[PDB]
Amino acid sequence: SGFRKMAFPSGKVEGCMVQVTCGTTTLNGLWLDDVVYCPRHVICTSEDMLNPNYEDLLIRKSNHNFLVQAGNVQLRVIGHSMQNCVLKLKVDTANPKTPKYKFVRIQPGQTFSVLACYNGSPSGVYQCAMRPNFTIKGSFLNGSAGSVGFNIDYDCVSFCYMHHMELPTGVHAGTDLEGNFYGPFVDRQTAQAAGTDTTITVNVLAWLYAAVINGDRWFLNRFTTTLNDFNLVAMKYNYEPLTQDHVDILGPLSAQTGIAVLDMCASLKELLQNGMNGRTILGSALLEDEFTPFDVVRQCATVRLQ
Amino acid sequence: SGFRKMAFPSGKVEGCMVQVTCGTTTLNGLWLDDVVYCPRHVICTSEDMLNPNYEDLLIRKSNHNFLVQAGNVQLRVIGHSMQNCVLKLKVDTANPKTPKYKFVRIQPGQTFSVLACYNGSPSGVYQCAMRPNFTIKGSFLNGSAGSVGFNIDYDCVSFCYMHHMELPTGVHAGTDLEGNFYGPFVDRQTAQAAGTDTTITVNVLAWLYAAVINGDRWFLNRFTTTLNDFNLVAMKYNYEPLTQDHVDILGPLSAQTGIAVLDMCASLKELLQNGMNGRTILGSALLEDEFTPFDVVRQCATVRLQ
Ligand code: NA
Ligand code: NA
Repeated sequence: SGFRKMAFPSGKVEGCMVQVTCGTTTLNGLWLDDVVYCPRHVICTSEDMLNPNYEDLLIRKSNHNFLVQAGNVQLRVIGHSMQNCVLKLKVDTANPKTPKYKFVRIQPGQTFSVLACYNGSPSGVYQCAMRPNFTIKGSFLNGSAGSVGFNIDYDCVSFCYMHHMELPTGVHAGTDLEGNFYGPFVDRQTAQAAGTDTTITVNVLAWLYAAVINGDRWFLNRFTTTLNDFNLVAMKYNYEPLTQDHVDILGPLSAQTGIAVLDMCASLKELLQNGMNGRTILGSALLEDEFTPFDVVRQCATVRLQ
Repeated sequence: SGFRKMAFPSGKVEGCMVQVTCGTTTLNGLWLDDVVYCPRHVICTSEDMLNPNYEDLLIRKSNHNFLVQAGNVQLRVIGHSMQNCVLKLKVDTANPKTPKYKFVRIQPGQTFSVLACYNGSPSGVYQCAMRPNFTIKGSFLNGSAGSVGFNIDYDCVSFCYMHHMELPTGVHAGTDLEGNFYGPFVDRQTAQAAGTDTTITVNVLAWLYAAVINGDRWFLNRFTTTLNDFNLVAMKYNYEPLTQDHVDILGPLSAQTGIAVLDMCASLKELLQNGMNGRTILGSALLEDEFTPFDVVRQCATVRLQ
């Protein structure tokens, strides 16, 4: 059947993307109902990014200072609002292509689809994960601010991310659709420490469960370990600690196979201590931490009634 | 910054995805103008799949024997014709969401975006490359036939692939939108095998250039080798030879980096001889053959006006 990291079909999100222009700075905005959400720094000037006083800058701006465009049609702005680090532009027209949407804040280790846009036009879509240090290993160039991260559940598009900035390490940071930054970051061009980026342990365990189902099982031991002992070893090897919520997520895969979560944890604990030493798991010498138990269950090959 | 295997936005393709049902078997269909394209084995029963007489089966089929549904709306089939391995169903309505499009036959080593659909409804989008043996290492389940692969240039959607079946090895095969299969395969449940799967070397060279872009160069040498010598060494391993066209495609990468293409070839040549099996930490991270030079160029910052 094959395993592939998949983004959700972006057609619903592409219908809410508009161009927001302020001065000579143009970047993307999210048009839902009669509100357009965009990053704050559209109002910023070149010299005023080290420590912008956004509230003072916003007052000097007016409604006609913002140009919102959706294709050949231009949208008229009736008001501007600052919700944390996100600018809310009320327009005179509701988006007819507005889908059933809800705003969600995701936890580290979860995945979502990113629609990278430039000048208001969608350019590409990719799947990524929220790193434990609240960064994302995305692919963004200058002008990609305003791109949104999302997940589609049935018919409801659950928006969870908006891109703002790129850190010096090369990773990217942003806010939820309510303007609150993921992690201890601010939208200022000043030195900011992201913190150590640990490996998503729950996704690695799901990867190991996928390997066991597909036949890769050289790395298994009959031993079981306590959660405390595994968490101690995991942090010594820069693995994110395993919580009760992570174990609950791993429940379906552990039941589909015969391996208890702490049984698999003992296998991974000895894996970390000894290394892979020439052996490969699922065809790679490295482990995957951005493939979720959701992804494994939906894409795994099943038995065949003959 | 940041490199990610990105797929083209699937909105334009999403608007052409319909559900084609013949008897009890249901597949996906591509609705362009007043014609719906779908795999022809939709007319097959549970039997008639080991060795089908597609001409005989389709001659017995009637126009009302096909049920085409787009959302809740159901389209009437006014005509049916066979184009090689693909069924062309003329419907009573031209698709109003039809984009500017053309039918393209890709070459091995090139990439495109797959929109996986089930029951005519889009489910996920991922990027993949045509393997040297004309197979696809995709993620497909039963009922995914009719899913299409595409590339987007401006507003023109270049359809290049429609998924049909899965080989016992787990890889997938399909046809162009003209019904002609990619590879020596046929749409029959018979014993078929793909050719030797080799590494698309021009893509790994592009991957190495991206690693240089990210600031990692501790696996390069200052040596240069001729193309003929590299190809002999490369062909001894399971690597495809470099054509002059491949070098020309790699030219922009060399210009942006200052590393000669043959310089990078010698670096790869030395790595292979020293035992880069693709089974070590440095081999499994540097050996990626599904990231084209265009992807590296399209995700890089060019000359920067300061
Ligand atoms: Na164990
Ligand atoms: Na070299």
